[PDB]
Amino acid sequence: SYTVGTYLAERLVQIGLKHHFAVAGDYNLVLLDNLLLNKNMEQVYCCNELNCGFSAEGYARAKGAAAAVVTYSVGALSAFDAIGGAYAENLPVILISGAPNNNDHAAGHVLHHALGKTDYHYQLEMAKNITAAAEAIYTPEEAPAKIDHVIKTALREKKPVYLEIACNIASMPCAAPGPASALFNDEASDEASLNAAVEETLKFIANRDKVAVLVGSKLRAAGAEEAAVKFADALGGAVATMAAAKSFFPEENPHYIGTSWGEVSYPGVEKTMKEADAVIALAPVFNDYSTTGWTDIPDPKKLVLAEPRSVVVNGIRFPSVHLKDYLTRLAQKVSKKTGALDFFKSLNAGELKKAAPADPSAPLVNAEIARQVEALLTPNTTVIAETGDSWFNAQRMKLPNGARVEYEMQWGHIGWSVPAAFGYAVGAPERRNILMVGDGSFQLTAQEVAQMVRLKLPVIIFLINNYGYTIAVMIHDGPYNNIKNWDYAGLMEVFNGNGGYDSGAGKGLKAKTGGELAEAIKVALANTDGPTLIECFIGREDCTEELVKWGKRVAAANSRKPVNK
Amino acid sequence: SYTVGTYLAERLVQIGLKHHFAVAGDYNLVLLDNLLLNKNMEQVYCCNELNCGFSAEGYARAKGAAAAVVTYSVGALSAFDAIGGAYAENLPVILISGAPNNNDHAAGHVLHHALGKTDYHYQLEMAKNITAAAEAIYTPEEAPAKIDHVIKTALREKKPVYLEIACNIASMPCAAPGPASALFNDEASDEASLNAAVEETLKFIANRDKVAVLVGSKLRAAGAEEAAVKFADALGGAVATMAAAKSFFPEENPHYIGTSWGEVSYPGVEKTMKEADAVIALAPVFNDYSTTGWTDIPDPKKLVLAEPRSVVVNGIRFPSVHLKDYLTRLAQKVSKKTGALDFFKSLNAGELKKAAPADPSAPLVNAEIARQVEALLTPNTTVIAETGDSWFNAQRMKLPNGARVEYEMQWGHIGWSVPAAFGYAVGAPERRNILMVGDGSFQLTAQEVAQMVRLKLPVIIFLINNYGYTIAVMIHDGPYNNIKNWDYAGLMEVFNGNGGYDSGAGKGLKAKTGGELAEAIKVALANTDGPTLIECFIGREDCTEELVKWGKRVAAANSRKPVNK
Amino acid sequence: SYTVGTYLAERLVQIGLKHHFAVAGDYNLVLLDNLLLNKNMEQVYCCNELNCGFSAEGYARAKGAAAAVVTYSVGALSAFDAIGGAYAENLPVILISGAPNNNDHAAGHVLHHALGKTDYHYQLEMAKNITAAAEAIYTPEEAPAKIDHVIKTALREKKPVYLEIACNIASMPCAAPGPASALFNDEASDEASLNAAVEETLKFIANRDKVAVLVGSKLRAAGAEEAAVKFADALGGAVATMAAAKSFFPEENPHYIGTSWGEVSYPGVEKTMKEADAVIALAPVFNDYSTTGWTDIPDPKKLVLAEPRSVVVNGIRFPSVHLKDYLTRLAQKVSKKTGALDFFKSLNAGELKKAAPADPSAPLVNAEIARQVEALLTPNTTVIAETGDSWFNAQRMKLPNGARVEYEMQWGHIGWSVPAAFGYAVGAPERRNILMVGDGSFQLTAQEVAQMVRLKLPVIIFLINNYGYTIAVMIHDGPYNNIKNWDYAGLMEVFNGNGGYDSGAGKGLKAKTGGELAEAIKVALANTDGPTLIECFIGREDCTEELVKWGKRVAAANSRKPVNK
Ligand SMILES: Cc1ncc(C[n+]2csc(CCOP(=O)(O)OP(=O)(O)O)c2C)c(N)n1
Ligand SMILES: Cc1ncc(C[n+]2csc(CCOP(=O)(O)OP(=O)(O)O)c2C)c(N)n1
Ligand SMILES: Cc1ncc(C[n+]2csc(CCOP(=O)(O)OP(=O)(O)O)c2C)c(N)n1
Ligand SMILES: [Mg+2]
Ligand SMILES: [Mg+2]
Ligand SMILES: [Mg+2]
Ligand code: NI
Repeated sequence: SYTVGTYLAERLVQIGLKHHFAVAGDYNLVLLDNLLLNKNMEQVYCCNELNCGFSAEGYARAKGAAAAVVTYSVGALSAFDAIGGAYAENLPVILISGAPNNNDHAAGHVLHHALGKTDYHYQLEMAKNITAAAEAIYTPEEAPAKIDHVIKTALREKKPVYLEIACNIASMPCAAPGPASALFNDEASDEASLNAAVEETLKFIANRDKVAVLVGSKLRAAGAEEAAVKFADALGGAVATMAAAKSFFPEENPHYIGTSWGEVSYPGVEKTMKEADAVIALAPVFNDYSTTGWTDIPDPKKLVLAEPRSVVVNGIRFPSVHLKDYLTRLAQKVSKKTGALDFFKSLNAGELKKAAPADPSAPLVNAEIARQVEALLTPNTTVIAETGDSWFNAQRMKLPNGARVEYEMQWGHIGWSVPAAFGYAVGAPERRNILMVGDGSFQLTAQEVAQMVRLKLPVIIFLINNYGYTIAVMIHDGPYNNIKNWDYAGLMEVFNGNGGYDSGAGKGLKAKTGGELAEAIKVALANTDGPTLIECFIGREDCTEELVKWGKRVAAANSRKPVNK
Repeated sequence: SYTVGTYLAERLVQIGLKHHFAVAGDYNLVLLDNLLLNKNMEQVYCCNELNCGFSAEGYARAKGAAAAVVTYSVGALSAFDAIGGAYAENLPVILISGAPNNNDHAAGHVLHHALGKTDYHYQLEMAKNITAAAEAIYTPEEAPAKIDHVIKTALREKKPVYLEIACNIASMPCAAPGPASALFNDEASDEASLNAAVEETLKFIANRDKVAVLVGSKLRAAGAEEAAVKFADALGGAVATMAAAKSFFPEENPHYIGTSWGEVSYPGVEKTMKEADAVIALAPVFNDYSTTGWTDIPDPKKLVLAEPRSVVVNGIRFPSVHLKDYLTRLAQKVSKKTGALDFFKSLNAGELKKAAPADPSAPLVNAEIARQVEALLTPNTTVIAETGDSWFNAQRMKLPNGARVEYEMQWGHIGWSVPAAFGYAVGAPERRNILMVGDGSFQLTAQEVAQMVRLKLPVIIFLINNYGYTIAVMIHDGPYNNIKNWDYAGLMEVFNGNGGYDSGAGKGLKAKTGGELAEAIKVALANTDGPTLIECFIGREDCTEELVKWGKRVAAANSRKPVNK
Repeated sequence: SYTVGTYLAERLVQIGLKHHFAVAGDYNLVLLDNLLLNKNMEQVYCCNELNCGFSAEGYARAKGAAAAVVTYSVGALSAFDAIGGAYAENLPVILISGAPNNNDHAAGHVLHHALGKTDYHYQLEMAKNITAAAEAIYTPEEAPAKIDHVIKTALREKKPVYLEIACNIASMPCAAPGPASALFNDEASDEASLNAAVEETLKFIANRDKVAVLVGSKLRAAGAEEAAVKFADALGGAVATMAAAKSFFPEENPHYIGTSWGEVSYPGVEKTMKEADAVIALAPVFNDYSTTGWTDIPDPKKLVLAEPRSVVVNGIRFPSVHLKDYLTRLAQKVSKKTGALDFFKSLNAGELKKAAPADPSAPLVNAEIARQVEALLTPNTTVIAETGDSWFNAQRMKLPNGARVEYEMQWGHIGWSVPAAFGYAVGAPERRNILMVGDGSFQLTAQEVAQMVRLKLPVIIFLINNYGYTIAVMIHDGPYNNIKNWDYAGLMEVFNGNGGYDSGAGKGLKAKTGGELAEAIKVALANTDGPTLIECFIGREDCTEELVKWGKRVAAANSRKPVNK
């Protein structure tokens, strides 16, 4: 039969989870015990609750959904930062929090781990601000509906949700869960709306032969990646990805012209976007970063805006239309509109200029690092790129079909990448998992590398030691951009603890030249029993020219003076 | 003149801050530039925002107030956890957050670091649940009043507060601040009430010779420690401390009888408390941990409750009576009530039983560690004691007058002790600052030690490596109590980074015998240029006797089934 | 083309509104101008915002949805009470509030009608607590998505929603709305779940022969009234209505046995429910009133709980199964379960005892009022029954098929009935609309009768003048149950204002005997050009027997002492 804990466990298993992440606390131990009863799913422990949140976030990037289990108050509050991130990056992370004994409610009881008042709903009220659904379970009878509600909502909305469970009811009997299919049940497109949206689009591009497609960072959340490819092949138009949509469209496809990102776009892309008479944006996010300081905004008179669940085209809004249906039907009706792609080719702007192989003995530079990492890409590779110049190194890489890049470009939490890489590697252990992270970001969440060691995850970490917050240096410089330098390579043996209670097979290596990097990479690819950190030493001013151009824009936008109102 | 930024800086300097803590972000960079302009204060940088909040918390325990500065969303949300802790521990920490350009407001703008919607009041709305005041500054004209409001509230209520500042107004001119005294202005005790409360207190104990005094954990926040010593000397009664009130009363005062903590009370203290005719609780916090699972609750018909700003005595409640004034006035009128103390001493229940110095060559045991640590205790010494068995090692120690213990027993966030020690040492560098932390807790926030090395703080760290969450093992045991063991001593040289971009003078030593421990403690004292981590190895089962007894009652309280209603 | 305002009006028209209700204020004037441009809809003006909210609520009962427009703060806050009522009664009311000029945002601007602070999100934040969706529109670009989102949520959830619109963008251009069918697009039942829930129900009642069906008060919201009689006819079991579900099932269907309401159930009904071995609860709301002070809770070991969007049966919970689809499939496969119906008939409990026609010249008594009112009931009739003895008067009436009763038994706001009857009459002017209201309730919202006069609505108002709050006198008597008597009949000539600026055709009559009432009812049916209020005079202690029995049990529940720990 079922308890509150094993009901939740079963639902998690039904939406496809093979792992859930947890930090033990006295308010969730019984719950953890009940989750553990389901041998179809593994309990993975993290160091702190922030890393736990980002671990699940990364896991959801690999498997589509995730779960994090923390304790009441002291656990959940730091996790909220990760949950906020999951929301911003449209990932269904289910955050489960232990909660006080339900006898301690409306009793006038001060409780440990809480604020010192007799109020026990402040955590729920906080969570409401950063989740698609949030529920507290204080009795077993209400458990099944609340669990089903939040899990259904997360999958439908592609947003994180919140659950708290009284510690003394986690083992209480409750109803059994029905079929898994009920959890994914969602409304189909309104047929009439779907047909009118497609027809309006054909009317719009009837005498606009220069059609460009702009791939956006919500395309995976809409499950519309495959459909985008059918539509593009049918259209024969020019296809560019927004920066945060890297790898959301096959780069070996003949219609792909590269990255669209204002003045830091691939060669010929900015001109082509300007020359197109119609722009079809598939699930874009336009914010201050993606529009390069509000300098690159799509011409509203040319824009066909196709969101996950609605289309605006030809001055008409069509709610209740799923992007994948709209793309699939459109791909069946559309004729060739090659004008944009023909214009792009007529530019002869050439491929992205990339640096030649560096002299192996010469001092290591950022370009030489990017070159060697790119050479590691395969159809089975995933690169995790941290906020920082790593954003731009990654954007410059040509991806073979199948290879993935993971960005956190809406939330932008430095340190996200380390736990996110951990969780991703747990979720997709069969892939070659590469983490590109700067020294500054790495310090926020570095202990999660020890969990990589613990689970023998062969993550390859390229640690860019440029000695400071360089991306911040290119926005606005000051003494707050300086940090304490670590011996990052030596940190691996610390996490191994060889000679201690347990063991580890992680390796840490330093690279000061192109030759030393190449040797380290060879060692990394041979390490199958643990992660390999490659500490790369480069100058502080040595970064992509993209970062410098983009940095000026961002700084000017942020700092622009108030307008009288 | 003054700007929004330099206005804030001046107010912080006026309330006695000599440092503030910060994590740079593109929404607070200009704010940070302005704070720097005031050289009467130093800007201290932290690894992540959680740590930064706890550093401010620790700093507040040393200086009486503190400030932390983070960036919007990604910074603030994780720091909320520390702020909640400051609320629970009655510490005026001022959290200042950068916020979006004020032109981005109601403009329909999606921004980096936000949830992907177009509204920016969720952070503030969350903040309101865990602060005594929360204000957003969107224009220069509003800044002074809002800054003054939150700071006055923080100091008066002894609670943390929240301020956010639009990033494009930090350098905007505003009014100059007035005299610092205005920030400490607080109401006096209502004279009529003060007198009535004291009189009612005299009537209540007129025929109750066995009066016992219970020192609670809000005593310092009430600024009433000195007045308690005066009242006690006048009463000549028996004085015991609650667990969290350790060092809030002089332990070599002839009226001090030890710790009152249910069945884990000092010898005879429990009997003396149950034998008393009248218990005078000074600023007590009665939660589930402090009452040992609701087993040791004060007798309601013996209790005089003297909270920080009110007194309940003899069935009458007297608001607007400051604890400090109450005790001082009471000290002038009270007569001798020695019965409880007389009863205590007759019991012949000897002093706390401590083990004799172990064989310096034999394997290290918990008792021995606590022995040498106690021998380091000095009137100049502060012990920061982490959640876990460190709580009880510290509770068992006799403190010379002047010696301080710092507990986070209401919030009980593990990992707190590391950044807290950092911030405390920054705020009290002349003191001998000792940190007693478990291996499990250390892993959550270990990177902040790197900041101890950076500022050359001679903190002495006793890391108790028993390989896991032993305290949780004594509440409810499971696989979630196990962790990845590190080489913690080796971590120090990683943080030093000698041979890298910079240097550090921290030391990492291992201690496995009572003898190895003794030599390490010598090396640690000899190290004045940085922190010293002493990794002590002991078994998992090797904990204090108190932890086990106490843990069972706590586990029982948390697990008790519901009652029909 | 469309403005923010005309976009809203078209969507309201599309979901089936022929009227919207409004109160003018300087923050919604231009919005009201834009709504008026759509001729397919009339704009109806109310006295105050509370009544305007309750008129929309009534309208929604008649037409399935409604909209109310009010001004910022002073209008909205009062209307929030009505909106909470719509949430409680599962009625999709759309509350649209004017809001400040969008230039006044984050400008440090104090505005009339607001709290005197400089921030303007408190009204939204409040609204979130009592709606299924709540959006603020500050720019014309975001309007269509937000308007579409709140309306679709309201229709899907059957709950009220909230919209505010900046007063200076109501005339601003925006996209055009797509096809109306988009707004009703909902998910279908999960086929595997639907079939599994059908089977589990069949297995559960395999040898549970005495099957009873309990019609609950959310059956209309679930759109499942028709599917309920299909199921009922197939099963051949006994069907009882919960008090609040009166008229949600055909009372001359051969399976109907009457009201199930504890010790005030119809004769035989209570014994039938106890005797049954299976109870099929259809969309029930079990609260303290419907369970008669928790004295009548359905046996959990025999309950099939079929909610609007889920089913719990045989220990298994089936989300994603619509009640309509569930009952329809069930009717196709279920076999005869007559046992409970056989049991009911064998009881020979007889019909509900009803008084014979009194002597016309004798003093009026409650039963005679209910008799004559019952005699007016027709297939074209709707009774609006106010909180108080009217509840039980209406509950006792036999309804011809077609006749409806409207209750507000979840929210229970006295005074609801007057505005509610107004909106209902506006939305169903063809029907015989009868309002049964106590003198106590009438005084709260009496002015809305003047609007009945204004639109010439032939509402028949029975005003039970027993001089006070009789229902509360039976709960717990005190001086707070006495009121100031009015001349309720003469109030009609006041609202007519004949001889003034306009005219009115309302009539007010007094009835002190059975015959006087008979005579007044005839002139009421004659009056086609306006409402007719009949002021009936009865004693304070002259109420239904059910009221006292029910009242005692309710007062017991609410006053019961607290539980220990
Ligand atoms: C939690 C959090 N705190 C602060 C920031 C602000 N921030 C953005 S980039 C950055 C610097 C990143 O440093 P590093 O990892 O060294 O990147 P790189 O030097 O390669 O640019 C900072 C502090 C953030 N994005 N998230
Ligand atoms: C953030 C947070 N997560 C979980 C807990 C619950 N908790 C209390 S003590 C503890 C174990 C502490 O481990 P350690 O530092 O090794 O203490 P020791 O084993 O010496 O008792 C945990 C997980 C907590 N207090 N705070
Ligand atoms: C706004 C509001 N205030 C108070 C109540 C509580 N209440 C319930 S019944 C009642 C008295 C109703 O008086 P009346 O309409 O004369 O009913 P009757 O005497 O006919 O039973 C009151 C005050 C309520 N339901 N709603
Ligand atoms: Mg860096
Ligand atoms: Mg431990
Ligand atoms: Mg009455
Ligand atoms: Ni605003």
